[PDB]
Amino acid sequence: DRTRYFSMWNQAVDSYDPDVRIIENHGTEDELPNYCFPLGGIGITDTF
Amino acid sequence: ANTFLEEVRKGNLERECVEETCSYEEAFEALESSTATDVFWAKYTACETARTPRDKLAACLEGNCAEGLGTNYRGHVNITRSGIECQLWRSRYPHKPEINSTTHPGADLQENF
Ligand SMILES: [Ca+2]
Ligand SMILES: [Ca+2]
Ligand SMILES: [Ca+2]
Ligand SMILES: [Ca+2]
Ligand SMILES: [Ca+2]
Ligand SMILES: [Ca+2]
Repeated sequence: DRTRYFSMWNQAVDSYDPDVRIIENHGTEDELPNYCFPLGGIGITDTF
Repeated sequence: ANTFLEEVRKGNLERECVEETCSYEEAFEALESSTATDVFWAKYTACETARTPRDKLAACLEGNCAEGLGTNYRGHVNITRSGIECQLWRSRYPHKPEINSTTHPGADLQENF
């Protein structure tokens, strides 16, 4: 076998990433808005 | 008023109700000293013609000059145009003023200024 690594004669094959030679593009699921809020919880505030 | 995110920063009476058309609320908020608040209001009102430019409003805050008909003047001159002594506005000597301190308390009626 050649996948496995033996750390005595540096026996370790060199292979690329199969997802970088060929870019299977599909977009990205973003149906929901990903919001970011204030740190306190309310921003603007008045007086009453 | 503008620069919406101003209400989260600390503020400047001069960076809200001077260099900008402001709410008396932000004015009220920044002033609280309601006596001087009325003073600043009186200013704004009289300075209605001194809204622009900025240094004009600064001078209208100084108050040494009378604006228009003289509603804003706050100096120390208490003499008539011809050197006659000015009668006390509140006092009835020698005339009982229908228009006096009670009717116009917001003008800061001094001794005889
Ligand atoms: Ca503003
Ligand atoms: Ca404002
Ligand atoms: Ca600004
Ligand atoms: Ca405010
Ligand atoms: Ca403010
Ligand atoms: Ca300024």
